[PDB]
Amino acid sequence: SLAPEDGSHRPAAEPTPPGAQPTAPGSLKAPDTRNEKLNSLEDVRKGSENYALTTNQGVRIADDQNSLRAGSRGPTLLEDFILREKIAHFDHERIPERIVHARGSAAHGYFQPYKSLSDITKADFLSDPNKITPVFVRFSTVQGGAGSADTVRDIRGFATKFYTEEGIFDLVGNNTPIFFIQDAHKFPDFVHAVKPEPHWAIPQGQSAHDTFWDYVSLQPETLHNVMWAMSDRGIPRSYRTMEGFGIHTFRLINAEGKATFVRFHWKPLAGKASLVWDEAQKLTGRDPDFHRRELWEAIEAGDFPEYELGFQLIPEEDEFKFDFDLLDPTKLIPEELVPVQRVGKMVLNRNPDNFFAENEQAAFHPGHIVPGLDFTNDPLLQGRLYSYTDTQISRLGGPNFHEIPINRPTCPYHNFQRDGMHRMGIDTNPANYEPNSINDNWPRETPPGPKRGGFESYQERVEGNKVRERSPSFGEYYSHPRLFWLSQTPFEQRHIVDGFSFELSKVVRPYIRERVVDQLAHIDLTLAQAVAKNLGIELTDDQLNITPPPDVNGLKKDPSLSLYAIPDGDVKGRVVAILLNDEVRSADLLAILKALKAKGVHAKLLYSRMGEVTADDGTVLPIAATFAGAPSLTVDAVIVPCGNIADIADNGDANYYLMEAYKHLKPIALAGDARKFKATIKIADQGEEGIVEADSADGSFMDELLTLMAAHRVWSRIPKIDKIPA
Amino acid sequence: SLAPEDGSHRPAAEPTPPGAQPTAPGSLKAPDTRNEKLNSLEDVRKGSENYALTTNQGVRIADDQNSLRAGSRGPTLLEDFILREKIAHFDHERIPERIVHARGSAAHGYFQPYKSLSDITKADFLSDPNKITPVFVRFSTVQGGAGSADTVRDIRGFATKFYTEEGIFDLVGNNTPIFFIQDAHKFPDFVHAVKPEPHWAIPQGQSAHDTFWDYVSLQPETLHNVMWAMSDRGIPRSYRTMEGFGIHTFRLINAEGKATFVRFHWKPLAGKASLVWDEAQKLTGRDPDFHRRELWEAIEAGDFPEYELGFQLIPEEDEFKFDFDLLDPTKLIPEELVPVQRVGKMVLNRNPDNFFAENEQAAFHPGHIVPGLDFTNDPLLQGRLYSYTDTQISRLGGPNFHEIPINRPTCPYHNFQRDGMHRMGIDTNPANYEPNSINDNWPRETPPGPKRGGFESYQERVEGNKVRERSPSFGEYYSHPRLFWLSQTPFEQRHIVDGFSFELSKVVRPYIRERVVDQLAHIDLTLAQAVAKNLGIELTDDQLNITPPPDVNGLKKDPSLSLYAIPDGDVKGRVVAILLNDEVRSADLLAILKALKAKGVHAKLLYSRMGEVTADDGTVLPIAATFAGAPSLTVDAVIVPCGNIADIADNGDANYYLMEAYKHLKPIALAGDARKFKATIKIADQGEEGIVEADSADGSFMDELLTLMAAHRVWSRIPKIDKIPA
Ligand code: HEM
Ligand code: HEM
Repeated sequence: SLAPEDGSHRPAAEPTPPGAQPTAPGSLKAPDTRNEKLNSLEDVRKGSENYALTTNQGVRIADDQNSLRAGSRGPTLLEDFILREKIAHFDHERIPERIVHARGSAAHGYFQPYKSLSDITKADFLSDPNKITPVFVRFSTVQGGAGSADTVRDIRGFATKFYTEEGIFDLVGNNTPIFFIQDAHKFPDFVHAVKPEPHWAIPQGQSAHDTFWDYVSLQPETLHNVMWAMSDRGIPRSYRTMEGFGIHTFRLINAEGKATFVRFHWKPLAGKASLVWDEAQKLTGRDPDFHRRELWEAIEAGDFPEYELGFQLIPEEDEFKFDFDLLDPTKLIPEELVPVQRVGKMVLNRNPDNFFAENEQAAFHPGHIVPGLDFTNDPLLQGRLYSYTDTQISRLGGPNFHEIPINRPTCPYHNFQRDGMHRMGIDTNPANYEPNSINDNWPRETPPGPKRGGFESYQERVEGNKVRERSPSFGEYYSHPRLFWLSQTPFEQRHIVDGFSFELSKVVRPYIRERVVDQLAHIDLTLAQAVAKNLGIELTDDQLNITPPPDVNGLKKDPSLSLYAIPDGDVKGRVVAILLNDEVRSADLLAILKALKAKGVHAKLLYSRMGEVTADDGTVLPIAATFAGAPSLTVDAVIVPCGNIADIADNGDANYYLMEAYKHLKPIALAGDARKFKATIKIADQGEEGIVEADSADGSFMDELLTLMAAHRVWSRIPKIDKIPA
Repeated sequence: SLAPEDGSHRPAAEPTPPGAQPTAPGSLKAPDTRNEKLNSLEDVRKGSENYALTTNQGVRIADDQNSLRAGSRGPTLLEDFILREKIAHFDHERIPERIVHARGSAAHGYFQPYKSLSDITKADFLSDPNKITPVFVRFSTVQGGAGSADTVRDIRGFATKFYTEEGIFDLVGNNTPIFFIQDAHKFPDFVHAVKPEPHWAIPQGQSAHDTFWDYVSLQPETLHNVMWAMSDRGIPRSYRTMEGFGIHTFRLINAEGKATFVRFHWKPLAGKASLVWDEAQKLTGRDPDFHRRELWEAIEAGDFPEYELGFQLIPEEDEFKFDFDLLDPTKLIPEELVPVQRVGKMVLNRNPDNFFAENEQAAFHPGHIVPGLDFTNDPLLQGRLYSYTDTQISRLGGPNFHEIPINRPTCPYHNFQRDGMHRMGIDTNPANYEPNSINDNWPRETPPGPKRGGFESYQERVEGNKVRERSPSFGEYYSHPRLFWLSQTPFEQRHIVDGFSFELSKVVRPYIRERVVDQLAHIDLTLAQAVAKNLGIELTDDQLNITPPPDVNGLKKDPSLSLYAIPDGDVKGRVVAILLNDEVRSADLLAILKALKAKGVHAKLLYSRMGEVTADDGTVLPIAATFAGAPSLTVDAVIVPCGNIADIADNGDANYYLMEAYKHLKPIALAGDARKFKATIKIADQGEEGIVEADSADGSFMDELLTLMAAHRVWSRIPKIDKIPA
């Protein structure tokens, strides 16, 4: 026995707040959390306690510390079959990462609709409010490798596998409502442009390099999703606090055969929230696993990620009623024109057991639809349908990837396909072809119908010649970027200007910067001028005279495009740092922890060393991390309770911790003699909105802090932060 | 006509300093730098200019912007074989990364010995000072993925493929002289323990987590290489400023058949230099590609990485004359006991053309030796011999990986091996077996001999029973950790204590931290007390009374084990940030820039925006980056010239630039009114060692700065920095 006698090696199998217990595989942390898919994986879960160590052939091993050798200082012998199996398996551990979205984090959960949608769709998972569909969801960045950092500036993926009773449906979306390009033929060009450059394989996780901006300057259709990327949408706080979108128009098909166009939305019930760029960039260094960690720890705490599925629905007869093409995936459908109808709720409530087996090997593909859905001719969706099956057979080693446990349907699947590498299913059917008489033609085709029917495509009319040509209706590139720009708050605009300015400053060939600023002048002259000033570029008179693009169907703005213009804050699952001293005022700590607990906000107790400190009343406080070990970047607000403030008053790291949190617009709360830290961040005696201060930490102090936290950041401080050296 | 008319898109094909021109493929940047391997790759180099765009079957493409569809808003057709080939290739771009050392950066170069070594080895590449051997070198970290960050705390790999006239020799070493474990059977255990933990796949690029320190606390053989990783050896400034080691004792065999034991070394001719931890961790966020970038741009500037190969040589009769076993890879051979004899010089002077083709697909394996070398029974080396071929056939898709152009020998290769995936060579031999008469038995075996002979193993005597048993001679774990600790300067010892303290602070189970501190108490009580103090742990009286381990062969230190105890600084290829203002004193800038140029030190001119500023006298100064764009993390020293200081005096980024550089112990030089920045970093009016200050940048100001730069960092400043909020 190498475990400690006290049992402290094993985390409690109950919900616990971040940092309170070591994290664990999902089935051991939350063994009572079940759904049909989770249960179905029991055939392949493998335990360990009380079992002997063996080879993969079942032979017990006596000595797992040594190779077999001729004498104990002799050569290793070829007959050591136990060493060679162990080292061969290790030698073959890695598989290819995904070509894009290689970096991602996943969890299990469940979905149910609010009401039956049978009037618009015959899909079975949308038919009954009390029929629950398991899901597995992977969130991702796009450009970086599987070992890249989480809080980069990038688009994020949001892929949901729904294990329905009529097949797997994969809704493979991103966190912005449009993509960069119009036709899948260009996907390798765009991805190669954004990815590390091919001579030296730099930069990882960043679009701030010449080839990406070269492509953008030469392909104005990219500008819309570039605007989203350069805004704070490119730097979410958490995968719990971003939107999701399917991007393409799809179809819903009901039992009477009617097609309705649909775009898919996920609304985060925790609200929309993003980092600021200096925080995000520094956090890729202090904790490159911040989003993976925060997601796993939110589910271990019971702060399950919840999202509302929503549909924008457009009747068939209204296909051409907008000033943009519904099938153009560089155009969004403004919610002021077509509202999102609430459809159902998805809750992620258990982490996987083994990241490689369940997350790395999962395969999501947007051609996996079910009866009641269909595609459209969007030319980027069309080409996606070829790529996901093709790449998943390369990455997962052959055509039986649907038999890898995470990807298996929970509903029946039977057909005449056979063989392939690592075939697990042993078919007993005498026939491997149809039509057959020798098995009375089973398994059999099923006619389409209202429920449980075979799939039939909606009989869309196709009229045209065989052409490689872009629809002229797709040839407008600046109106949607402008609508997005005008819908942002002033601080969000400033952050967009700063994102383009920072990125193009890293473009070494100056003419590319100039060409991008010329594109920006076709969107908005105020944006283009503000970027140009930061680049040392002066717009020409012709640039100053470019006519702005038209409004989008009369809209001058749509506030649903902003992260912050409409309040939607939720503090449950956020975290505060509490900076301890060696004689903390216990009464402050009581009041602080009670008010945080009432709102579901977690706390991390920090100090200048690890171990414990004792409060004024004898209470022994364990320290979660040092001020340098868990920087302000990792929390949403900072509280300094009273005590022996002289202990930490001259500590550089405690002072910096407040300066960094202040620069990054976080609420700060100072009780009693902790108000002496007002001098590090230059707060006048009268106080400042976003700094909470009082003689002690009481009801009123904590309510004011929590109100600031519900607004996420203190935007009004922005003019005060350029002078702080942090 | 998408290129600019001024031709500024294309970098000059001449050596240029970092940042001055976009980087490019080696054969375009330095077409006239040649060696036999680089010439032999011409058969597969593919150009582009003036050629038509084609499918891989040579069919010209007319429209690479669109898929083929029935109507320009219609569905994509299956007959579009141009789209399908392009998206199929994209879908299968990735291959598995290396199981370990997945993150690496490589270059081409050449090796020449200083004199013939025919007395001690018949290896042909060491036989003649005029014999030049091409090399390809890959430097790497160990734990993180290919998309992880460069300036992590980790061991570094240093692998050299020598393309000799008698076969490929791969010298596959690391940047510390020992490894963590003694027997290859344990390598999957140790690697699994340091790699991201299996439930959640965190943390990337870090050993600061519970499973690593759990394994270390239960396997004290790891403590010697852990000491090296916790020292600043774990965070090199550049691959140019670290040492290399083969680790194992190997053999040299001369023409008379005499075996000499050898351990291999590489000495960096640029000196040894490392970062400090807060700088390295931050730099993983601000530039995760910093080491890859620095190596590439050193080569493009002519600052070619140079290393001296050196041998520690032990006669066969002296195998048992040390307190440690020569075959134990957790033990070093102190240079005070066995000096390194200089053997030759390697210069890396050309970057690859295509990172994937040449770096990602390169395969190095320490079983690739040539006649004149041999192995020993080191039980870690013996198990490596199985792993490398096994893993490379999985990673590179089959057993013909030696036909991938970068891995091909430059000498002849002919045998009776056939077929396999991806077979390039078309064999015309009538026979595919020997002995044969049908091809007169060619190709033929060759007897061993002094030159151009066949390989024969040295006939070492083996005697013992078949056992899975560790040699008792390997059962000593604390003397070499202690020798290392006692050989470090006081500031190096502080940084070791801070490394263990930071890492064990991130171990969530406190009993593991206690167990590690108990192991430190077996190495050195001062080390163990200082780490325990930072963890809030008190040593027991039993721990206070553990007797230290013995000295190693009478040594109580060996200064060659320190980075800094013996000055070896070289400033060429280093870089200085120059913080501009909008009216710089041009005389200061003339003096600063030409002084740096004379010593081969590069400069980056920084400001608060991109573009230009104008000096007092009209000189137009182009700006390389903003203060936030190119943080002090990325430079070795900071110079602030006189001029209009009020322009930048209240710029929080300019101030913080100097605070970060000051905290990280970098030299800082302030001319004229730039001395007003003394107050930002709290420098006495009377000044302090490490801050250069004068009325102007003339006289001795640049010599004083350059002297500071040759000592790397200002260690005496360490007690001054805990107080600084930065
Ligand atoms: C609306 C535009 C797109 C969206 C929203 C989208 C979204 C995503 C997401 C979220 C993933 C990762 C799924 C996971 O977590 O495993 C992914 C993977 C992938 N995507 Fe797409 N993507 C789009 C366009 C395309 C296009 C145009 C192509 C190629 C024609 C493509 C090819 C791929 C490939 C090859 C993978 C890797 C899939 C795997 O290995 O399993 N994507 N995409
Ligand atoms: C002295 C101890 C060792 C040193 C110095 C060492 C050094 C290295 C280096 C430098 C690389 C990267 C080569 C490159 O740049 O591609 C590498 C890769 C590798 N090492 Fe070792 N290694 C050690 C021990 C081991 C052991 C004990 C095993 C297994 C028994 C092992 C298995 C591997 C594997 C599987 C790879 C990836 C090779 C590839 O995919 O091409 N290593 N090692």
